[PDB]
Amino acid sequence: TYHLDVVSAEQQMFSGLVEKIQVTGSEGELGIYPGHAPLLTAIKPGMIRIVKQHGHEEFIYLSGGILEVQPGNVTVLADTAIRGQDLDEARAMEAKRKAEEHISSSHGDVDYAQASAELAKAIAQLRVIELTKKAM
Amino acid sequence: AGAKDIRSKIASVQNTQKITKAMEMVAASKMRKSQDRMAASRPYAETMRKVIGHLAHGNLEYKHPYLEDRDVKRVGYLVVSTDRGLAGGLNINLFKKLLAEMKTWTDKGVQADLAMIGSKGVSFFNSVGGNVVAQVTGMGDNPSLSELIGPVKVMLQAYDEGRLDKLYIVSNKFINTMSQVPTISQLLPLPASDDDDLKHKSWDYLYEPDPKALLDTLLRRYVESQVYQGVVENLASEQAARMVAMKAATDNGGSLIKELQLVYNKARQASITQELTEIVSGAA
Amino acid sequence: QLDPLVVGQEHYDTARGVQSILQRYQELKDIIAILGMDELSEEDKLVVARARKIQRFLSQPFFVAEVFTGSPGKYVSLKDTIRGFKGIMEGEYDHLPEQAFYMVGSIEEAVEKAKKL
Repeated sequence: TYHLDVVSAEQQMFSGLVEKIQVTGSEGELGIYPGHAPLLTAIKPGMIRIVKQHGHEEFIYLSGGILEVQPGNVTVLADTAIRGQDLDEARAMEAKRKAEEHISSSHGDVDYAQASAELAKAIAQLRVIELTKKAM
Repeated sequence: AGAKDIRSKIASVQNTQKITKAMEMVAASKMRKSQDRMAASRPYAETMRKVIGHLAHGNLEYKHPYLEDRDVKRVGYLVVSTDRGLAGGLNINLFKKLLAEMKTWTDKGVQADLAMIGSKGVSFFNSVGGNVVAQVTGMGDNPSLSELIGPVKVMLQAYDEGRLDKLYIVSNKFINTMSQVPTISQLLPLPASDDDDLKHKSWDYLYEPDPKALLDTLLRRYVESQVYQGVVENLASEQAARMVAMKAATDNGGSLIKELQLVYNKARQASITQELTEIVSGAA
Repeated sequence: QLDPLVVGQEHYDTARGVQSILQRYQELKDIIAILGMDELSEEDKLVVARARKIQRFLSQPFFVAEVFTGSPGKYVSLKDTIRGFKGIMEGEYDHLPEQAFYMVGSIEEAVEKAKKL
Protein backbone atom coordinates (compact mmCIF):
# COMPACT_ATOMS: atom_id res chain seq x y z
CA THR A 1 0.00 0.00 0.00
CA TYR A 2 0.91 3.68 -0.26
CA HIS A 3 -0.47 6.94 1.06
CA LEU A 4 -2.81 8.90 -1.21
CA ASP A 5 -4.07 12.47 -0.84
CA VAL A 6 -6.84 14.00 -2.94
CA VAL A 7 -6.62 17.71 -2.16
CA SER A 8 -8.50 20.70 -3.56
CA ALA A 9 -7.60 24.34 -3.09
CA GLU A 10 -10.52 24.57 -0.64
CA GLN A 11 -10.67 21.34 1.37
CA GLN A 12 -9.27 17.81 1.46
CA MET A 13 -11.15 14.98 -0.24
CA PHE A 14 -9.35 11.71 0.63
CA SER A 15 -6.53 10.70 2.95
CA GLY A 16 -6.66 6.91 3.24
CA LEU A 17 -4.22 4.08 2.61
CA VAL A 18 -4.56 2.66 -0.90
CA GLU A 19 -3.34 -0.39 -2.81
CA LYS A 20 -3.75 0.92 -6.37
CA ILE A 21 -5.49 3.69 -8.31
CA GLN A 22 -6.55 4.33 -11.90
CA VAL A 23 -6.84 7.73 -13.60
CA THR A 24 -7.23 9.26 -17.05
CA GLY A 25 -4.10 11.34 -17.48
CA SER A 26 -4.07 13.85 -20.30
CA GLU A 27 -2.04 11.39 -22.41
CA GLY A 28 -4.18 8.31 -21.69
CA GLU A 29 -5.37 6.06 -18.92
CA LEU A 30 -2.86 5.25 -16.22
CA GLY A 31 -2.64 2.87 -13.27
CA ILE A 32 -0.57 3.51 -10.15
CA TYR A 33 0.61 0.54 -8.08
CA PRO A 34 2.92 0.75 -5.06
CA GLY A 35 6.53 1.66 -5.75
CA HIS A 36 5.64 3.43 -9.00
CA ALA A 37 8.41 5.68 -10.24
CA PRO A 38 8.09 9.42 -9.53
CA LEU A 39 5.75 10.91 -12.12
CA LEU A 40 3.96 14.18 -12.87
CA THR A 41 0.98 14.66 -15.15
CA ALA A 42 -2.30 16.44 -15.72
CA ILE A 43 -5.54 14.47 -15.40
CA LYS A 44 -8.74 15.04 -17.32
CA PRO A 45 -12.17 15.64 -15.76
CA GLY A 46 -13.74 12.31 -14.90
CA MET A 47 -13.78 9.55 -12.34
CA ILE A 48 -10.88 8.04 -10.42
CA ARG A 49 -10.97 4.60 -8.82
CA ILE A 50 -9.52 4.07 -5.35
CA VAL A 51 -9.09 0.65 -3.79
CA LYS A 52 -8.43 0.97 -0.07
CA GLN A 53 -6.39 -1.81 1.46
CA HIS A 54 -8.57 -4.78 2.32
CA GLY A 55 -9.83 -4.21 -1.23
CA HIS A 56 -12.62 -1.67 -0.73
CA GLU A 57 -13.43 0.04 -4.04
CA GLU A 58 -14.82 3.54 -4.45
CA PHE A 59 -15.14 6.16 -7.19
CA ILE A 60 -14.32 9.87 -6.79
CA TYR A 61 -15.34 12.41 -9.43
CA LEU A 62 -12.70 15.04 -10.22
CA SER A 63 -13.13 18.16 -12.33
CA GLY A 64 -9.49 17.79 -13.39
CA GLY A 65 -6.20 18.55 -11.74
CA ILE A 66 -2.58 17.49 -11.51
CA LEU A 67 -1.41 14.07 -10.33
CA GLU A 68 2.02 13.82 -8.72
CA VAL A 69 3.43 10.51 -7.50
CA GLN A 70 6.51 9.98 -5.32
CA PRO A 71 8.26 6.96 -3.77
CA GLY A 72 5.60 5.57 -1.44
CA ASN A 73 3.33 8.62 -1.67
CA VAL A 74 0.92 10.18 -4.16
CA THR A 75 -1.26 13.28 -4.39
CA VAL A 76 -3.99 14.55 -6.69
CA LEU A 77 -4.15 18.35 -6.72
CA ALA A 78 -7.72 18.29 -7.93
CA ASP A 79 -9.44 21.27 -9.49
CA THR A 80 -12.65 22.51 -7.88
CA ALA A 81 -14.34 23.54 -11.14
CA ILE A 82 -13.91 22.68 -14.80
CA ARG A 83 -10.98 24.60 -16.24
CA GLY A 84 -10.39 25.54 -19.85
CA GLN A 85 -9.19 28.17 -22.29
CA ASP A 86 -12.73 29.35 -23.06
CA LEU A 87 -14.43 29.06 -19.66
CA ASP A 88 -11.72 30.99 -17.84
CA GLU A 89 -11.79 33.68 -20.52
CA ALA A 90 -15.56 34.01 -20.17
CA ARG A 91 -15.17 34.42 -16.41
CA ALA A 92 -12.42 37.01 -16.93
CA MET A 93 -14.62 38.81 -19.47
CA GLU A 94 -17.43 39.10 -16.93
CA ALA A 95 -14.95 40.16 -14.23
CA LYS A 96 -13.75 42.92 -16.55
CA ARG A 97 -17.25 44.04 -17.58
CA LYS A 98 -18.34 44.29 -13.94
CA ALA A 99 -15.41 46.68 -13.40
CA GLU A 100 -15.84 48.78 -16.55
CA GLU A 101 -19.38 49.33 -15.38
CA HIS A 102 -19.96 50.06 -11.68
CA ILE A 103 -22.27 47.11 -11.03
CA SER A 104 -22.00 45.35 -7.66
CA SER A 105 -23.84 42.47 -6.02
CA SER A 106 -25.35 41.89 -2.57
CA HIS A 107 -23.65 39.76 0.06
CA GLY A 108 -25.75 36.92 1.41
CA ASP A 109 -25.40 37.74 5.13
CA VAL A 110 -29.05 38.27 6.02
CA ASP A 111 -28.07 38.14 9.70
CA TYR A 112 -25.72 41.08 9.34
CA ALA A 113 -28.42 42.89 7.36
CA GLN A 114 -30.99 42.38 10.12
CA ALA A 115 -28.64 43.41 12.92
CA SER A 116 -27.27 46.38 10.99
CA ALA A 117 -30.70 47.79 10.16
CA GLU A 118 -31.89 47.26 13.74
CA LEU A 119 -28.83 49.06 15.12
CA ALA A 120 -29.15 51.84 12.52
CA LYS A 121 -32.76 52.47 13.53
CA ALA A 122 -32.10 52.16 17.27
CA ILE A 123 -29.15 54.58 17.22
CA ALA A 124 -30.98 57.10 15.02
CA GLN A 125 -32.12 60.48 16.31
CA LEU A 126 -31.44 59.63 19.97
CA ARG A 127 -30.02 63.01 21.02
CA VAL A 128 -27.89 61.62 23.86
CA ILE A 129 -24.96 64.01 23.55
CA GLU A 130 -26.23 67.48 24.46
CA LEU A 131 -28.64 65.58 26.68
CA THR A 132 -25.91 64.31 28.92
CA LYS A 133 -23.33 67.08 29.31
CA LYS A 134 -20.43 65.19 27.74
CA ALA A 135 -17.96 67.43 25.93
CA MET A 136 -15.52 65.20 24.01
CA ALA B 1 -34.84 67.02 29.34
CA GLY B 2 -38.16 65.65 30.62
CA ALA B 3 -38.23 62.44 32.63
CA LYS B 4 -40.22 60.45 30.06
CA ASP B 5 -38.12 61.76 27.18
CA ILE B 6 -34.97 60.58 28.95
CA ARG B 7 -36.38 57.19 29.94
CA SER B 8 -37.24 56.59 26.27
CA LYS B 9 -33.60 57.17 25.30
CA ILE B 10 -32.37 54.97 28.14
CA ALA B 11 -34.54 52.20 26.68
CA SER B 12 -33.21 52.90 23.19
CA VAL B 13 -29.58 52.67 24.30
CA GLN B 14 -30.28 49.45 26.21
CA ASN B 15 -31.75 47.96 23.04
CA THR B 16 -28.66 49.08 21.11
CA GLN B 17 -26.38 47.44 23.67
CA LYS B 18 -28.36 44.20 23.35
CA ILE B 19 -28.06 44.23 19.56
CA THR B 20 -24.31 44.77 19.76
CA LYS B 21 -23.95 41.89 22.23
CA ALA B 22 -25.75 39.57 19.82
CA MET B 23 -23.48 40.71 16.99
CA GLU B 24 -20.39 40.06 19.11
CA MET B 25 -21.57 36.50 19.74
CA VAL B 26 -22.34 35.81 16.07
CA ALA B 27 -18.96 37.18 14.99
CA ALA B 28 -17.14 35.15 17.65
CA SER B 29 -18.63 31.95 16.23
CA LYS B 30 -18.10 32.77 12.56
CA MET B 31 -14.48 33.57 13.42
CA ARG B 32 -13.88 30.00 14.58
CA LYS B 33 -15.55 28.46 11.54
CA SER B 34 -13.59 30.77 9.22
CA GLN B 35 -10.22 30.16 10.85
CA ASP B 36 -10.73 26.40 10.59
CA ARG B 37 -11.59 26.75 6.92
CA MET B 38 -8.34 28.73 6.78
CA ALA B 39 -6.37 25.68 7.94
CA ALA B 40 -8.17 23.37 5.53
CA SER B 41 -6.45 25.24 2.66
CA ARG B 42 -2.73 24.84 3.50
CA PRO B 43 -1.97 21.37 2.07
CA TYR B 44 -2.72 22.30 -1.54
CA ALA B 45 -0.40 25.30 -1.67
CA GLU B 46 2.31 23.52 0.33
CA THR B 47 2.44 20.33 -1.73
CA MET B 48 2.25 22.39 -4.93
CA ARG B 49 5.02 24.79 -3.93
CA LYS B 50 7.33 21.84 -3.29
CA VAL B 51 6.67 20.68 -6.86
CA ILE B 52 7.22 24.16 -8.28
CA GLY B 53 10.49 24.39 -6.38
CA HIS B 54 11.58 21.06 -7.84
CA LEU B 55 10.78 22.10 -11.42
CA ALA B 56 12.00 25.70 -10.97
CA HIS B 57 15.04 25.81 -8.55
CA GLY B 58 16.05 22.12 -8.71
CA ASN B 59 18.20 20.38 -11.35
CA LEU B 60 17.58 21.31 -15.04
CA GLU B 61 16.04 24.53 -13.78
CA TYR B 62 13.54 25.53 -16.48
CA LYS B 63 12.91 29.08 -17.67
CA HIS B 64 9.54 30.81 -17.35
CA PRO B 65 8.50 34.49 -17.26
CA TYR B 66 6.85 34.25 -13.83
CA LEU B 67 10.18 33.10 -12.35
CA GLU B 68 12.47 35.96 -13.43
CA ASP B 69 12.72 39.69 -12.74
CA ARG B 70 12.04 41.56 -15.95
CA ASP B 71 12.30 45.32 -15.53
CA VAL B 72 9.31 47.06 -13.97
CA LYS B 73 7.39 49.82 -15.74
CA ARG B 74 3.89 49.33 -14.30
CA VAL B 75 2.59 47.40 -11.31
CA GLY B 76 -0.60 45.56 -10.43
CA TYR B 77 -2.37 44.83 -7.15
CA LEU B 78 -5.04 42.37 -6.07
CA VAL B 79 -7.00 44.00 -3.23
CA VAL B 80 -9.16 41.98 -0.84
CA SER B 81 -11.68 43.85 1.30
CA THR B 82 -14.77 43.11 3.36
CA ASP B 83 -18.32 43.18 2.02
CA ARG B 84 -19.72 44.34 5.37
CA GLY B 85 -19.20 47.32 7.65
CA LEU B 86 -18.84 47.46 11.43
CA ALA B 87 -15.45 45.71 11.09
CA GLY B 88 -13.65 48.59 12.79
CA GLY B 89 -10.62 50.15 11.14
CA LEU B 90 -9.77 46.98 9.24
CA ASN B 91 -10.28 48.18 5.67
CA ILE B 92 -9.03 51.75 5.94
CA ASN B 93 -5.64 50.88 7.43
CA LEU B 94 -5.09 48.51 4.51
CA PHE B 95 -6.24 51.01 1.89
CA LYS B 96 -3.99 53.70 3.38
CA LYS B 97 -0.97 51.38 3.36
CA LEU B 98 -1.78 50.49 -0.25
CA LEU B 99 -2.02 54.17 -1.17
CA ALA B 100 1.32 54.91 0.50
CA GLU B 101 3.10 52.16 -1.44
CA MET B 102 1.23 52.89 -4.69
CA LYS B 103 2.26 56.55 -4.36
CA THR B 104 5.88 55.60 -3.74
CA TRP B 105 5.70 53.56 -6.94
CA THR B 106 4.30 56.51 -8.93
CA ASP B 107 7.03 58.81 -7.65
CA LYS B 108 9.31 56.71 -9.87
CA GLY B 109 6.79 57.41 -12.63
CA VAL B 110 5.40 53.87 -12.96
CA GLN B 111 1.71 53.23 -13.65
CA ALA B 112 -0.40 51.03 -11.38
CA ASP B 113 -3.53 48.90 -11.76
CA LEU B 114 -6.01 47.41 -9.29
CA ALA B 115 -8.27 44.37 -9.08
CA MET B 116 -10.87 44.38 -6.31
CA ILE B 117 -12.22 41.56 -4.15
CA GLY B 118 -15.08 42.80 -2.00
CA SER B 119 -17.48 45.72 -2.31
CA LYS B 120 -15.85 48.11 0.17
CA GLY B 121 -12.64 48.60 -1.79
CA VAL B 122 -14.65 48.95 -4.99
CA SER B 123 -16.60 51.79 -3.38
CA PHE B 124 -13.45 53.39 -1.94
CA PHE B 125 -11.08 53.38 -4.90
CA ASN B 126 -13.63 54.81 -7.33
CA SER B 127 -14.00 57.71 -4.90
CA VAL B 128 -10.23 58.10 -4.74
CA GLY B 129 -10.15 57.51 -8.50
CA GLY B 130 -7.97 54.41 -8.63
CA ASN B 131 -7.63 52.45 -11.87
CA VAL B 132 -9.67 49.37 -11.07
CA VAL B 133 -9.78 47.01 -14.05
CA ALA B 134 -11.46 43.86 -12.69
CA GLN B 135 -13.60 43.07 -9.68
CA VAL B 136 -15.62 40.43 -7.88
CA THR B 137 -18.07 41.28 -5.11
CA GLY B 138 -20.71 39.60 -2.98
CA MET B 139 -18.56 36.75 -1.71
CA GLY B 140 -19.86 36.99 1.85
CA ASP B 141 -19.10 34.04 4.11
CA ASN B 142 -18.71 31.62 1.15
CA PRO B 143 -15.61 32.57 -0.86
CA SER B 144 -15.22 30.31 -3.89
CA LEU B 145 -12.05 29.86 -5.91
CA SER B 146 -14.18 29.40 -9.03
CA GLU B 147 -15.09 33.07 -8.63
CA LEU B 148 -11.54 34.28 -7.99
CA ILE B 149 -10.60 32.60 -11.29
CA GLY B 150 -11.74 35.72 -13.14
CA PRO B 151 -9.74 38.70 -11.88
CA VAL B 152 -6.69 36.57 -11.17
CA LYS B 153 -6.96 35.45 -14.79
CA VAL B 154 -7.13 39.11 -15.86
CA MET B 155 -3.98 39.97 -13.91
CA LEU B 156 -2.10 36.87 -15.10
CA GLN B 157 -3.01 37.61 -18.72
CA ALA B 158 -1.94 41.23 -18.32
CA TYR B 159 1.34 39.98 -16.84
CA ASP B 160 2.33 37.40 -19.45
CA GLU B 161 0.97 39.64 -22.22
CA GLY B 162 3.82 41.98 -21.24
CA ARG B 163 1.86 44.88 -19.74
CA LEU B 164 2.10 44.39 -15.98
CA ASP B 165 5.18 43.59 -13.93
CA LYS B 166 5.74 42.65 -10.30
CA LEU B 167 2.10 42.24 -9.22
CA TYR B 168 1.12 42.14 -5.54
CA ILE B 169 -1.63 40.92 -3.24
CA VAL B 170 -2.68 43.13 -0.32
CA SER B 171 -4.61 41.56 2.56
CA ASN B 172 -4.90 41.32 6.34
CA LYS B 173 -2.81 38.63 8.03
CA PHE B 174 -4.71 36.87 10.79
CA ILE B 175 -2.13 36.48 13.57
CA ASN B 176 -4.00 36.48 16.88
CA THR B 177 -7.67 36.40 17.82
CA MET B 178 -7.29 40.11 18.57
CA SER B 179 -4.34 41.03 16.31
CA GLN B 180 -4.56 41.39 12.53
CA VAL B 181 -2.03 43.34 10.47
CA PRO B 182 -2.33 44.63 6.88
CA THR B 183 0.36 43.12 4.67
CA ILE B 184 1.46 43.65 1.08
CA SER B 185 3.14 40.53 -0.27
CA GLN B 186 4.67 39.56 -3.61
CA LEU B 187 3.18 36.64 -5.53
CA LEU B 188 4.87 36.99 -8.98
CA PRO B 189 7.79 37.09 -9.72
CA LEU B 190 7.82 33.99 -7.52
CA PRO B 191 9.36 34.67 -4.13
CA ALA B 192 12.53 32.74 -3.27
CA SER B 193 12.16 29.41 -1.40
CA ASP B 194 13.99 29.29 1.96
CA ASP B 195 14.57 25.51 1.50
CA ASP B 196 16.92 23.76 -1.01
CA ASP B 197 15.82 20.59 -2.96
CA LEU B 198 19.41 19.53 -3.57
CA LYS B 199 18.38 16.50 -1.51
CA HIS B 200 15.87 15.68 -4.26
CA LYS B 201 18.97 14.95 -6.40
CA SER B 202 18.49 11.25 -6.13
CA TRP B 203 15.21 11.19 -8.00
CA ASP B 204 13.47 12.79 -10.95
CA TYR B 205 9.81 12.71 -11.97
CA LEU B 206 8.72 10.81 -15.12
CA TYR B 207 7.15 13.97 -16.59
CA GLU B 208 4.22 12.97 -18.83
CA PRO B 209 3.54 14.65 -21.23
CA ASP B 210 6.32 17.29 -21.07
CA PRO B 211 7.80 19.54 -18.30
CA LYS B 212 7.40 23.09 -19.63
CA ALA B 213 3.71 23.05 -20.54
CA LEU B 214 3.24 21.41 -17.13
CA LEU B 215 5.21 24.00 -15.15
CA ASP B 216 3.06 26.69 -16.76
CA THR B 217 -0.13 25.15 -15.36
CA LEU B 218 1.52 24.51 -11.99
CA LEU B 219 2.47 28.17 -11.63
CA ARG B 220 -0.95 29.47 -12.67
CA ARG B 221 -2.69 27.18 -10.19
CA TYR B 222 -0.26 28.19 -7.45
CA VAL B 223 -0.89 31.93 -7.62
CA GLU B 224 -4.60 31.07 -7.44
CA SER B 225 -4.33 29.17 -4.15
CA GLN B 226 -2.21 31.88 -2.55
CA VAL B 227 -4.81 34.49 -3.55
CA TYR B 228 -7.62 32.27 -2.36
CA GLN B 229 -5.59 31.85 0.83
CA GLY B 230 -5.33 35.61 1.15
CA VAL B 231 -9.09 35.95 0.75
CA VAL B 232 -9.85 33.41 3.47
CA GLU B 233 -7.35 34.92 5.91
CA ASN B 234 -8.87 38.35 5.29
CA LEU B 235 -12.32 36.94 6.04
CA ALA B 236 -11.23 35.46 9.37
CA SER B 237 -9.55 38.78 10.20
CA GLU B 238 -12.83 40.55 9.43
CA GLN B 239 -14.73 38.31 11.82
CA ALA B 240 -12.20 38.90 14.61
CA ALA B 241 -12.24 42.66 14.07
CA ARG B 242 -16.04 42.83 14.14
CA MET B 243 -16.00 40.85 17.38
CA VAL B 244 -13.62 43.33 19.01
CA ALA B 245 -15.50 46.36 17.66
CA MET B 246 -18.90 45.23 18.92
CA LYS B 247 -17.31 44.46 22.30
CA ALA B 248 -16.12 48.06 22.51
CA ALA B 249 -19.51 49.36 21.36
CA THR B 250 -21.28 47.35 24.06
CA ASP B 251 -19.08 48.91 26.74
CA ASN B 252 -19.65 52.41 25.35
CA GLY B 253 -23.39 51.79 25.50
CA GLY B 254 -23.02 50.53 29.06
CA SER B 255 -21.44 53.84 30.07
CA LEU B 256 -24.01 55.99 28.28
CA ILE B 257 -26.60 54.15 30.37
CA LYS B 258 -24.91 55.45 33.54
CA GLU B 259 -24.86 59.03 32.33
CA LEU B 260 -28.45 59.00 31.07
CA GLN B 261 -29.69 57.49 34.33
CA LEU B 262 -28.01 60.22 36.37
CA VAL B 263 -29.74 62.80 34.18
CA TYR B 264 -33.08 61.00 34.53
CA ASN B 265 -32.78 60.95 38.32
CA LYS B 266 -32.12 64.68 38.45
CA ALA B 267 -35.05 65.32 36.12
CA ARG B 268 -37.54 63.28 38.14
CA GLN B 269 -36.48 64.86 41.42
CA ALA B 270 -36.93 68.32 39.93
CA SER B 271 -40.35 67.33 38.58
CA ILE B 272 -41.60 66.05 41.94
CA THR B 273 -40.52 69.20 43.75
CA GLN B 274 -41.72 71.62 41.08
CA GLU B 275 -45.17 70.04 41.20
CA LEU B 276 -45.52 69.78 44.97
CA THR B 277 -44.28 73.35 45.50
CA GLU B 278 -46.89 74.66 43.07
CA ILE B 279 -49.60 72.74 44.92
CA VAL B 280 -48.56 73.90 48.38
CA SER B 281 -47.96 77.52 47.37
CA GLY B 282 -51.28 77.65 45.53
CA ALA B 283 -53.26 76.97 48.71
CA ALA B 284 -53.13 80.63 49.78
CA GLN C 1 -26.89 92.21 12.24
CA LEU C 2 -25.95 88.84 10.70
CA ASP C 3 -27.75 89.52 7.43
CA PRO C 4 -26.20 89.74 3.95
CA LEU C 5 -27.64 93.23 3.44
CA VAL C 6 -25.79 94.44 6.57
CA VAL C 7 -22.54 92.45 6.82
CA GLY C 8 -21.92 91.54 3.17
CA GLN C 9 -22.43 88.24 1.37
CA GLU C 10 -18.97 86.79 2.02
CA HIS C 11 -19.15 87.24 5.80
CA TYR C 12 -22.69 85.86 5.88
CA ASP C 13 -21.80 82.78 3.83
CA THR C 14 -18.72 82.08 5.94
CA ALA C 15 -20.67 82.31 9.20
CA ARG C 16 -23.45 80.09 7.88
CA GLY C 17 -21.04 77.45 6.60
CA VAL C 18 -19.33 77.36 9.98
CA GLN C 19 -22.70 76.90 11.68
CA SER C 20 -23.75 74.23 9.18
CA ILE C 21 -20.74 71.98 9.60
CA LEU C 22 -20.55 72.40 13.38
CA GLN C 23 -24.20 71.31 13.46
CA ARG C 24 -23.40 68.35 11.22
CA TYR C 25 -20.64 67.39 13.66
CA GLN C 26 -23.13 67.67 16.52
CA GLU C 27 -25.37 65.23 14.64
CA LEU C 28 -22.48 62.73 14.34
CA LYS C 29 -21.25 62.92 17.94
CA ASP C 30 -23.91 60.51 19.22
CA ILE C 31 -22.97 57.74 16.79
CA ILE C 32 -19.25 58.34 17.29
CA ALA C 33 -19.83 57.78 21.00
CA ILE C 34 -21.37 54.34 20.46
CA LEU C 35 -19.61 52.82 17.45
CA GLY C 36 -16.38 54.82 17.23
CA MET C 37 -15.14 57.02 14.43
CA ASP C 38 -14.33 54.16 12.04
CA GLU C 39 -17.94 53.64 10.88
CA LEU C 40 -18.22 57.15 9.42
CA SER C 41 -18.40 57.65 5.68
CA GLU C 42 -15.21 58.91 4.08
CA GLU C 43 -16.69 62.39 3.64
CA ASP C 44 -18.10 62.42 7.18
CA LYS C 45 -14.62 61.92 8.63
CA LEU C 46 -13.70 65.08 6.75
CA VAL C 47 -16.50 67.17 8.23
CA VAL C 48 -15.53 65.80 11.65
CA ALA C 49 -11.90 66.85 11.21
CA ARG C 50 -12.77 70.27 9.80
CA ALA C 51 -15.30 70.82 12.59
CA ARG C 52 -12.67 70.07 15.23
CA LYS C 53 -10.23 72.40 13.48
CA ILE C 54 -12.86 75.15 13.41
CA GLN C 55 -13.58 74.57 17.10
CA ARG C 56 -9.88 75.06 17.79
CA PHE C 57 -9.54 78.12 15.55
CA LEU C 58 -12.42 79.82 17.38
CA SER C 59 -10.17 80.01 20.45
CA GLN C 60 -8.13 83.17 20.92
CA PRO C 61 -5.70 84.54 23.52
CA PHE C 62 -6.71 87.70 25.35
CA PHE C 63 -4.73 90.63 26.70
CA VAL C 64 -6.66 90.35 29.98
CA ALA C 65 -6.21 86.56 30.20
CA GLU C 66 -2.45 87.24 30.02
CA VAL C 67 -2.16 86.38 33.72
CA PHE C 68 -4.05 83.08 33.72
CA THR C 69 -1.88 81.81 30.89
CA GLY C 70 1.37 83.34 29.69
CA SER C 71 0.42 83.69 26.04
CA PRO C 72 0.49 87.24 24.61
CA GLY C 73 -2.88 88.68 23.69
CA LYS C 74 -3.88 88.83 20.03
CA TYR C 75 -6.12 91.27 18.14
CA VAL C 76 -7.71 89.82 15.00
CA SER C 77 -9.33 91.94 12.29
CA LEU C 78 -12.59 90.85 10.70
CA LYS C 79 -10.92 90.49 7.30
CA ASP C 80 -8.35 88.06 8.71
CA THR C 81 -10.88 85.91 10.57
CA ILE C 82 -13.19 85.45 7.59
CA ARG C 83 -10.10 84.90 5.42
CA GLY C 84 -9.08 82.10 7.77
CA PHE C 85 -12.45 80.42 8.24
CA LYS C 86 -13.20 80.50 4.51
CA GLY C 87 -9.81 78.87 4.06
CA ILE C 88 -10.44 76.10 6.59
CA MET C 89 -13.92 75.32 5.27
CA GLU C 90 -12.77 74.70 1.69
CA GLY C 91 -9.93 72.43 2.78
CA GLU C 92 -6.82 74.41 1.90
CA TYR C 93 -5.48 73.76 5.43
CA ASP C 94 -6.48 70.08 5.64
CA HIS C 95 -2.85 69.03 6.14
CA LEU C 96 -2.18 70.75 9.47
CA PRO C 97 -2.84 69.05 12.82
CA GLU C 98 -5.58 70.29 15.13
CA GLN C 99 -3.13 71.63 17.72
CA ALA C 100 -1.83 74.10 15.13
CA PHE C 101 -5.07 76.08 15.54
CA TYR C 102 -5.29 76.16 19.35
CA MET C 103 -4.88 79.66 20.84
CA VAL C 104 -3.55 81.58 17.84
CA GLY C 105 -4.31 84.84 16.09
CA SER C 106 -4.79 84.85 12.34
CA ILE C 107 -4.32 81.69 10.29
CA GLU C 108 -0.76 82.71 9.35
CA GLU C 109 0.08 82.07 13.01
CA ALA C 110 -1.46 78.60 12.79
CA VAL C 111 0.73 77.72 9.81
CA GLU C 112 3.74 78.81 11.89
CA LYS C 113 2.65 76.92 15.01
CA ALA C 114 2.30 73.79 12.87
CA LYS C 115 6.04 73.87 12.14
CA LYS C 116 6.91 73.77 15.86
CA LEU C 117 4.26 71.08 16.49
